[PDB]
Amino acid sequence: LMNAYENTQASESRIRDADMAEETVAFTKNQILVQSGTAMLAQANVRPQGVLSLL
Amino acid sequence: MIINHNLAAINSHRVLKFQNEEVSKNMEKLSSGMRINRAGDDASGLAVSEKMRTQVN
Amino acid sequence: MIINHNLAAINSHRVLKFQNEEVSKNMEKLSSGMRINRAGDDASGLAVSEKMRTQVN
Repeated sequence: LMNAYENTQASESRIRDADMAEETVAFTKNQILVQSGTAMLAQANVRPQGVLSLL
Repeated sequence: MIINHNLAAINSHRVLKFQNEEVSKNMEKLSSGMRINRAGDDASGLAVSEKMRTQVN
Repeated sequence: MIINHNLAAINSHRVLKFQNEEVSKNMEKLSSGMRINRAGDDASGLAVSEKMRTQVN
């Protein structure tokens, strides 16, 4: 019974648990993505103001 | 030039927030550490995990 | 000189509008962060992209 329990617990965990390494890799990729996106948006914010030159 | 709207900025916002909910669920999922936290991720996996939890108890 | 039509103004406005068009076209693919988001840019590349994405999933 104890061997059965350890095997089934391992299988359930690896089914239910997630791998932290891929989690943090994806988190870093997404964090850099959103930072680039918001800097992008801030840069794009001023683009329409260029036409104010010939007011 | 057309100044009443900035559609490009709106689309950038759209992709930004669309990534925002994904990064939010990612953050909660590694905070819990579980790849399944609420239904919709994998209901079959959730049911199997519950069955195995009952089994181990 | 003829004042009823400013040809130079027309040319400047035309080149200006095209320039802003590709500025928006480049800025949107910055926004997605991806080389192609809208069709027409590379249909073959797009199709290979979905093929590879399905394969990796």
